[PDB]
Amino acid sequence: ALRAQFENSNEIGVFSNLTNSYALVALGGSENFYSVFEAELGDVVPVVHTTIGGTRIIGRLTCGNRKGLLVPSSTTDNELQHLRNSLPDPVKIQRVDERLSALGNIVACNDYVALVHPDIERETEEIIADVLDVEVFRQTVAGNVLTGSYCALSNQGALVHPRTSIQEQDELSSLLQVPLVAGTINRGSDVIGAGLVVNDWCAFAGLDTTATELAVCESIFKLQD
Amino acid sequence: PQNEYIEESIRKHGRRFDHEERKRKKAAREAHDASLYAQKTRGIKAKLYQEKRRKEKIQMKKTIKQHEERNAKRMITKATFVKYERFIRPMALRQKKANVTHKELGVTMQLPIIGVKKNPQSPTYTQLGVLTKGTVIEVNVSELGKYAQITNNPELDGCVNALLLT
Amino acid sequence: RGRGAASGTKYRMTLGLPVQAIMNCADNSGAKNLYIVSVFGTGARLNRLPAASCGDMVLATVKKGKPDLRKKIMPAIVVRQRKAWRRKDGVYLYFEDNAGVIVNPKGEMKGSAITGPVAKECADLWPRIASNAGTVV
Amino acid sequence: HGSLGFLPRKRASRQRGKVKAFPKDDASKPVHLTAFLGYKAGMTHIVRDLDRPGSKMHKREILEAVTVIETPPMVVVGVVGYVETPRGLRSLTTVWAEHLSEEVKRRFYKNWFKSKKKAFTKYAKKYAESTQSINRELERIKKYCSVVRVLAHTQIRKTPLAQKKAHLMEIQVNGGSVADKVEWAREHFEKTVDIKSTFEQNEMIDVIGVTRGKGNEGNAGYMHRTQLNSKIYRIGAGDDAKNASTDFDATEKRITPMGGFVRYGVVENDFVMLNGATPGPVKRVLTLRKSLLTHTSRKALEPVSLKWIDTASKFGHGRFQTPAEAKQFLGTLKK
Amino acid sequence: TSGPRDNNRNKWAKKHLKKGKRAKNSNFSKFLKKK
Amino acid sequence: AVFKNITPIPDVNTFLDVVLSRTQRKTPTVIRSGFKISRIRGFYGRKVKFTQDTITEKLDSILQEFPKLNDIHPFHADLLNILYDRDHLKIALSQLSTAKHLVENVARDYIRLLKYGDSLYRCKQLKRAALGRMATIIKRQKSSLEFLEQVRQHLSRLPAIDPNTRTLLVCGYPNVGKSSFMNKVTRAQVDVQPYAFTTKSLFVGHFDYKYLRWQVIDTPGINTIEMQSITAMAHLRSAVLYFMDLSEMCGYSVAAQVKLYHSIKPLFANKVTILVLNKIDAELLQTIIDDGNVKVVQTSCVQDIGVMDVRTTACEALLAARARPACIPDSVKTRRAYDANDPNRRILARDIEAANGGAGVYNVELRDKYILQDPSWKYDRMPELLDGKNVADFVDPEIEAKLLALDEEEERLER
Amino acid sequence: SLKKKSKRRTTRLRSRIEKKAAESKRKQKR
Amino acid sequence: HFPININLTENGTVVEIRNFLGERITRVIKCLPGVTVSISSAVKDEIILEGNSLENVSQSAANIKQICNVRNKDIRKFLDGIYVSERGNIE
RNA sequence: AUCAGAAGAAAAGGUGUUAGUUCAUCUAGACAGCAGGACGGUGGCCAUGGAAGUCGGAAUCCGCUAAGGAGUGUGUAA
RNA sequence: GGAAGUCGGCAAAAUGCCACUGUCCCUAUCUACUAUCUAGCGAAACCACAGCCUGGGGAACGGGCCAGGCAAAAUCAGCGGGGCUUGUGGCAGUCAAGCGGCGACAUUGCUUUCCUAUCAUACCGAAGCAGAAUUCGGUAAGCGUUGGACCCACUAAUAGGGACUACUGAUGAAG
RNA sequence: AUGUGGAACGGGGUAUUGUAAGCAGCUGCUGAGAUUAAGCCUUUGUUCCCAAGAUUUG
Repeated sequence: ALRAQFENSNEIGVFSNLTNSYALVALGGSENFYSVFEAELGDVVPVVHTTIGGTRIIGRLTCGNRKGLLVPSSTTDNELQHLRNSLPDPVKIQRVDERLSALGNIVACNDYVALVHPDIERETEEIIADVLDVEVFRQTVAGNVLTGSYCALSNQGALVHPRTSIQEQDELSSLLQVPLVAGTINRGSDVIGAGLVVNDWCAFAGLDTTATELAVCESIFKLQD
Repeated sequence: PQNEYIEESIRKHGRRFDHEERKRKKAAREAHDASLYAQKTRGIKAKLYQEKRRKEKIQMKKTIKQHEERNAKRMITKATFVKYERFIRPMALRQKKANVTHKELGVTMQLPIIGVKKNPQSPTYTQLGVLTKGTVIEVNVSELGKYAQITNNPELDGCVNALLLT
Repeated sequence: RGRGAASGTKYRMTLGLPVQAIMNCADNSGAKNLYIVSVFGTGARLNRLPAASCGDMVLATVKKGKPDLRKKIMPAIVVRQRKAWRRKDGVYLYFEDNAGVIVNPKGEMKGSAITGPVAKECADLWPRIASNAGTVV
Repeated sequence: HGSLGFLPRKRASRQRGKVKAFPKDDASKPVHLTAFLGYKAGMTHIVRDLDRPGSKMHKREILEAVTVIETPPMVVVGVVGYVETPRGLRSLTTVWAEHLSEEVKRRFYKNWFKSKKKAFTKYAKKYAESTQSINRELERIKKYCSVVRVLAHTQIRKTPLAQKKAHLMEIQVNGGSVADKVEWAREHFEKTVDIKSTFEQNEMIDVIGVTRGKGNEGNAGYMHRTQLNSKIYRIGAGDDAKNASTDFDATEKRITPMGGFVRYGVVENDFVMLNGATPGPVKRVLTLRKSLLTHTSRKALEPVSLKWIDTASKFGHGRFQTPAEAKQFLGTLKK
Repeated sequence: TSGPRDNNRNKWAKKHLKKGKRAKNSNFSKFLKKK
Repeated sequence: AVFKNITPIPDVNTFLDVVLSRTQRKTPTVIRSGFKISRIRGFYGRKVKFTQDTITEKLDSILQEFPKLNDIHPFHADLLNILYDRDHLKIALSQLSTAKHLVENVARDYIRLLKYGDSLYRCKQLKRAALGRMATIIKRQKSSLEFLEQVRQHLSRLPAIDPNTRTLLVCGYPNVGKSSFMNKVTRAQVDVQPYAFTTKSLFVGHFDYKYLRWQVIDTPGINTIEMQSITAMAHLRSAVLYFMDLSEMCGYSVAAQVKLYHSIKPLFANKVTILVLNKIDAELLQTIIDDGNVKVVQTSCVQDIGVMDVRTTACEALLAARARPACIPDSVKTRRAYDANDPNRRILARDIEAANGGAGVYNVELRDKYILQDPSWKYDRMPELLDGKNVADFVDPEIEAKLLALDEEEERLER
Repeated sequence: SLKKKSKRRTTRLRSRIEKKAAESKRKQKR
Repeated sequence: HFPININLTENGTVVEIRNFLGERITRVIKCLPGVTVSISSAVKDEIILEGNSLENVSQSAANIKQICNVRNKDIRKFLDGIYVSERGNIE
């Protein structure tokens, strides 16, 4: 795992997005943030220096996996054209004309399973299955609808609220077919999606995350090999 | 950092490179700096330096003198103590204790004012207990009933400084 | 506590909510109303009532709410605005109702899910609100 | 309150903004002009990509209000030399051309119609028959004079106005030596100097004008002012049907909005697109000069790439840029 | 706040005027000057 | 308990000069005889009131910033009695408070009398009589202010010992290898010299082990230094790590060290003792080992071995007392981690920055990384608009064939 | 002037300087 | 901690100072006329100022020293800078 | 005199200047400037983690003398 | 936005704690009339003589005096302007520079514009000032010193004080 | 003081409003109709006017 911060903010889940096929980072601000992502994934996956809707919070405004990427209807044609030019062919890009524009705060997805804010429209569910090629479950985490921000999820693990009950963790893990952990981040910051960005081989966390959590993410996401 | 950390730093890394030169030159030029300070400054800061230089001059004269010796409205407008009370006697002007200094003993003793003997200003002041200069007052001297004379002005000083008549 | 942990910097925009104004509670923290008592970062402009805007922090009192959140004046982030404000893009925006969220001075909001649209400005500045936002336009 | 640097608040004793300061002359630089003279046609707004690093909208689209002023190429019609003296600059001599057009001759009379049109007859006559006097005077300028300022007059005929008296002013000539300035001045008699050869679409100029007269509120308005740091966005040519077409727009169009500029007319000459406001109302002559000083603030150095320029109808609420597009959208009218 | 009347603001302003920052103004006028 | 936040004390003369200078500068100065008596009274009362506020404001700052010995953790409380004689400190702190009321009473008195001032002079002398008294009141605490400044000066030097966190207190005879262990464990640099009593006072140092932070507080050997060590061991949740000079290279008899450890055993009660055999590479030991709490860990002080093992043993004792196929790319399995030294690390955008002008100047070429058939067009501008219509809506890789499949059709309509 | 005050003593000062000098001399005589 | 980087131009009449105390301000000085600045190899990281006029050499030595003064720190601990070591002659 | 000049603060201060008054050494070399010595009982005695003249309390003595003060300061844990 | 203005629901608005309101933030626009100009008609109060400013003239210092600053016709419309004093108390004894018994310090006894005397911003010197934060002091009045009932927040800070002619615009004869 | 002269209308463009009467079976003629410079742009459109009077000027 890595400790990195955007500007002087620990919430690097907001300011960037990362999947098994690409990496999206904010623009015009700290290119040191681009350097951090490039230092670990520069020669493996493309690192796109992009923006969504003229904002630096692209991480919470998009949702994607190794196969497809989604953007809200608020994104410009120019920014969408930029993303498709930079991104390679095997990754599909789509505009999701959907109820709650912030896709990152409502949808957390991997290559095989996605968790969505129940309050999404049926056509959105259909296109997510069509694009992401994952099974869609309209469930909730810790009683909170914002699955994407409170459930940092990857191919080899997942993290949720420490508050959620043990039976709830077991239900989510069994329905996700992946080990799950109820942990914390950034010294009591319960927005796990907004603090931790994870792929199947690397993970980044805020600078304010202590060593105890970093060991926990290392164990659950098994980056040691 | 722990305890005398700068002392440790001085020990393990040394002081500034030119530190001795700077302090020696500062120790060299204050004689010129003092005269420049004495001739150019004006006002209170000047006056304070004026009196403090006399302090050091007199001191240095004495320590050197010791050296060859070694080598060799109807109201009361004054302080009061407690019809006849026609005027108003404020509780503010009321006085109860006095600083009476014995003549032979030479110690200023805090003694309560038993009463006022006689006011040289006028009999009305003595009747009203108006404390003034030269007025005789009797106080208890059990811890030392004796008379005394006021050596101060309670109206201005605000403290009843008196000398025992003994 | 003003301008604190707000990531970058905020472009100038029209002032919508002066002192002693009522806004809806936007999150599900349990509050209904907020009352502006003071505005952070106001200079010595004579006879100028401090005013709030999207992405701004104001000392707020929960006028209507459960008594535990009441009786303690604390900062709040104005998340929406009714007065028309122009983006640097040029388009002019305005919402139906003045809304605000309940936030600690550090920047972490006290709610769990905010209701309705979110100003794109405040989502840019405040990553914590962007962490807990539903839809931003 | 009110600034004390702008009093006595009284009506400007001039209509064309006086350039009270010219850039410092440096002989290391060779010769160029230092000012120009245009007419405020009006303003529109644009969309631009913003390449300012660290700005919150780096590489993002903004919208900017731009002032369009039409500048038909000025005509140089004389040369003047100022000599340094302990009592200040003093105009030593003046030399003119032969063919001074009727536009500038009108400047010398309050009644051009009733006059006998007798300006510059003897001078032009002696100019042709004996050029030794002109040579002697230019010899004097290159021998004594230290500041060389050329008379240039604007071709108000091309402007869509009703005025006919051309405007006349003194552009200083910075660069080279005094001999180089006089040679440059003599080689441009009776010729025209175009704004494309004076400003280059990206520099940061200072705009001088007289404010719009608001009336009596003491006197308010109609004051001489000097905007500094006004940045050129686009120097367009009046001959091209692409002067309002960007690289992101195509759409063959002209800078003049739908229906002509309000209270000005149709701009069919070389024009300048400055940013933001400029002093004075429309159809008032503005003066443009190079900045007196070098300031390389990042705003003064960064390049500009206009994405789209607006030619809607400023006379109301326009919603169609070009008449072709209006016909395509609107159904075929009964006409 | 350091005021624009500061001699050190003016001093560093000078050194900016002696980089390529002003070079893009020296030959920048040479553009028109060959026309 | 960070004692560094205490403002520095003036030395009386400065205290009066600062107070008197403030009164002259912040309050009015000019008055004439012809002014109304109310204005004359109001003027001088303002100075008398103002100086009292200045004196009290300074005095309260001392009284609040200093730590209240009763309300603090008895570790630091017991540390301060040995260093600062709590009675002397309490007497000093109390005297300033008695001073604080005394200035208030004199100020109230002379303001009260001044209401009856009849001429400019009589108010002038009460003001002088005032300013003299609060000046003379303060001058009597010369010893108290000097004592507090010395106490302040040494308080700011003390290390903020951590009582809540897990700790490993180290104690023993002087020069018994404790300094070497502290240097090897804690990043702090404590001077180690053959001179005895080098550890003048407690030295605190934080260490990280088992994903947790432990505070090692070295104590002076064994008296004021011995009393500090005893008090530190008295109230501190920590494991005893006494180091015994087995080789007797420390200059003290092994029996003497055993006797000292037995004497300190009363303080070491209810703690995880450690029987460190210092200078192992370089009788009563069986009696000490019979206790069982102390763990016999050999420590090669001369050979500089076993320090890490001792720390690991101590930490362990303290802890006891308290389908989803992740297709990682093949390049990831052989990726060289970016470390700046080696040139191997591919350049980064951070490095392209510093060569090209730094932050705020370098314009990142956003178009510089499009996967595209050509890197020349890599800066081209794509049309966005034309004739009321967006270019974007028409971009189709096969659109040319839709245009030809057309050409037949219009040719049909014209015919 | 060039000073912080006026060197020309106004006739009040020319008036009362001499008499207060006279009172000073009388004080020494007493 | 931070090495002081020195660059010599115009046969050593202008000195460029970099990385002083981690600062990225380029402390540049022009030596007074008749003063030449060189970097000696026999002793590491020390400078030799040669000239004919003592006033100009000494003032140039003073100018360099006052350019690199520590600021807002302690003379007690941050005792970093350039100091004049020896004051002699060519032969 | 970086704001000189053409009885009230007033008494005091000034490495400003010029004259005097009263004392001092001086080609047995004056003052300063330099080279060198500036000692040995003794780290005298209580005092202490460590105090050696210089954290601290009384003397504070003696051999050589042309001179070395149980010490004038800096300083060292010493 | 809806009492933050104001001692305040003064006056409108809402109808014939909630709610409304330009009282305020912060004013903007629109209409009529007065207003200005033109043709006509056409007063009175008041009037020693007059009308630039700084300082001084014993007072009362002034519009005349003195010393200066200065000073170019005729007008039009607004605005009404007209050697004090400070930062350091009182009693008693002890010295003792010295003078002629006092005796100096010290010691012991008890109880709009302006000013800088700068709150903030600029710089500076000192402090056990590691960093940060801060304290004291110096130069410094260029520039700011807020919004609500001693308070309670904001803020970099919410420092202490003095007090006919002119003014503002508009024409204008003339070397 | 006779010309890419000036004016009065008119046409076109741009605009504001929101589809005029009447006819025919709410619908269609009807983005119609009206207003458009009074501080909008333009005019080969039609007509007229001007190649003057007074005063002051070395």
